[PDB]
Formats: sequence, C-alpha cells, structure tokens
Amino acid sequence: CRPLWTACG
Repeated sequence: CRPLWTACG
C-alpha cells in the first residue's frame, strides 16, 4: 500500500 492512494482503499 501507500496511504490513501486510492489503491489500498
């Protein structure tokens, strides 16, 4: 992940 990058969600 990598914060609220939108990916991790």
